[PDB]
Amino acid sequence: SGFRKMAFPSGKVEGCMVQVTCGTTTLNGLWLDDVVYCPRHVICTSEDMLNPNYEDLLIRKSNHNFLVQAGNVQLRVIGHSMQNCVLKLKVDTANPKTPKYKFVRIQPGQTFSVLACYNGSPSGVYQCAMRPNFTIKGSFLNGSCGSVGFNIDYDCVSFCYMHHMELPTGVHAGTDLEGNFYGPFVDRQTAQAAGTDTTITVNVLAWLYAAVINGDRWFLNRFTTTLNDFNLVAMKYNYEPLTQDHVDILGPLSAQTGIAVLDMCASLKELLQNGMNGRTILGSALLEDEFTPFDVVRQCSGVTF
Amino acid sequence: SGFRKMAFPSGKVEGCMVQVTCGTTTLNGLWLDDVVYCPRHVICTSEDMLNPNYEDLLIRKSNHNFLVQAGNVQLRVIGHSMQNCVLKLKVDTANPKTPKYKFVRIQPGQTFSVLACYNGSPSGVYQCAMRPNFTIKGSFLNGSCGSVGFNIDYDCVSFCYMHHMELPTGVHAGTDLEGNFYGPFVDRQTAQAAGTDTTITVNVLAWLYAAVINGDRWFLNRFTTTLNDFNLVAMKYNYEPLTQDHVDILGPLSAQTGIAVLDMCASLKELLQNGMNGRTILGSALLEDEFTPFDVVRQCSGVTF
Ligand SMILES: CCN(Cc1ccoc1)C(=O)Cn1nnc2ccccc21
Ligand SMILES: CCN(Cc1ccoc1)C(=O)Cn1nnc2ccccc21
Repeated sequence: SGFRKMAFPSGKVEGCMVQVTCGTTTLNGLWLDDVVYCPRHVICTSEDMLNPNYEDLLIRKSNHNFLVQAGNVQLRVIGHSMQNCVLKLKVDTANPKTPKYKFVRIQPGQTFSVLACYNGSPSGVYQCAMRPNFTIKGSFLNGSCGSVGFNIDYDCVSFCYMHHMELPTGVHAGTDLEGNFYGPFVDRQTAQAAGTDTTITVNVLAWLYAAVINGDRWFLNRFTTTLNDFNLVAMKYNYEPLTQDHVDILGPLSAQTGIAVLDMCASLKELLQNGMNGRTILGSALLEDEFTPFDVVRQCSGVTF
Repeated sequence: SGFRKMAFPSGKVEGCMVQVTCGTTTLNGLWLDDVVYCPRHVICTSEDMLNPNYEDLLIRKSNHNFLVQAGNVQLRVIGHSMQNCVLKLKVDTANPKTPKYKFVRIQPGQTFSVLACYNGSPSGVYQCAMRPNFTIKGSFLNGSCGSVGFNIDYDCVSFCYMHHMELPTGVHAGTDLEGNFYGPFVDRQTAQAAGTDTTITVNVLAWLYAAVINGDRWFLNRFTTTLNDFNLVAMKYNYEPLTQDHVDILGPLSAQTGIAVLDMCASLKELLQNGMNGRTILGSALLEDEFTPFDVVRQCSGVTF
């Protein structure tokens, strides 16, 4: 028992991290097969960053301008291409450490692990969620660009995120591995509206189930509710609307605990309306929304990779 | 910017995990050089667990009774020895994936990363602290025994924890890698008092510094205090006493922020006496004590391994 904000083991991804240098700029790249993926703003200078013309900047670059280093060994760049906001550098050696992998574009509310890297070397790993407004609340310093987010399913790494930018608000923005930003964001050093964020309701409910499984019981009440009544409350507290698809994905946790989903919604309603009276749930004094129902089932069933 | 509960990258440790089977019992082992380390209770049966006579149980075992498997490959056991509460199985092959490593016995209040494993396969990684009462608040299911805790300093893994037991209270207990339990605990399936726990004061202060560095400012006040006055408050709220050694290790964070340690103590005093009035600090509505001052400096300075 016990419940922790658990990340995926990072070894499969550590073996794919490289350093990419273009001019004075160094950031991280992802080496899979014979391609290295990195943010295209590696080709910018400080004069460039308010509104870089990436096409013009890249035209001035040749294969030999991209310095790619994996630990101590230098990789030979034999082609380069810009896809959306990422650069793809073809190298003459396939990464011997390439795992089975997929590129996926995740949905808001889904979670993933981030391997924070600097100069191609991993620094740490942590779990987070893609916010409903397509930002992430990460821990990134300058030089972390090109760090990636991922999930693992048995032997397959699904890469879903590459880090590009810290907004002036201190939240983080990035792309899928085809270089498409999540959210409205562009790779320019400008103020950029993220728009209203909300709490991921289905994840809060999953975490309340995790709490019950692990012995925090005190918030269970004598009440039930309806999906309409609950969603009127959700709207008032800037929670995402709950759908039947969400109720369905919570089914396994309902079955394990014997607590119907709408009964758990009624417990959440009371917590929203009354707060926690200085109590805690799973070591938290707020309602946690960074565990999906599938995260709770894995951590509670001990799935390995 | 941003601040996360970050674990060390786990790849170096993943390559050391094996499965150890003795009879019907399977748990995890740690393969370093030509020795596999695992909890000695792998040799118990359910009849045994209220008070196992480990010496008598081990005398009935031979090298060929210990089944050790690294992924798909079987290891050949050529010796066995019990050291305190761990078994050391000498194997005929050195682990080709052995990192540079040390065994360390950590102090209460220090933090480390746990690689939770089942059947020798890693499941997830998370950061935690050794409580002042020598328990840990982990996430462990049956079969996780033998999972290890560790820190990394450049290329060297310092192993500090091996998981043995879940107490009836749902908290966790284990040993250093010489098999000595942290705390008063014994490897028997019994109720065992953990004794009074306390909050790790120097870590809470480090985290308040991390908050200031990252822009949470609201709890800073016009006040200061003394070490005596503060420690009278610490005692009332079951916080560890603060010493000058703690003030000294907080020096770098004081210097970075310009906030004297005793001024930050006065902010913490007011939070303890008044609560947070429904506010949050770094995404938390409680005072977080699982970051050491050295954790905060790394995460804020971007150290890699
Ligand atoms: C310098 C590049 N830009 C802006 C940019 C320019 C073009 O496209 C995006 C970043 O925001 C890089 N970045 N990413 N995470 C960070 C965390 C702390 C400090 C900087 C950080
Ligand atoms: C079965 C062995 N014992 C008791 C024991 C017997 C001898 O020495 C210790 C454990 O508590 C194993 N254990 N460790 N973490 C757990 C988490 C959930 C369930 C069981 C768990």
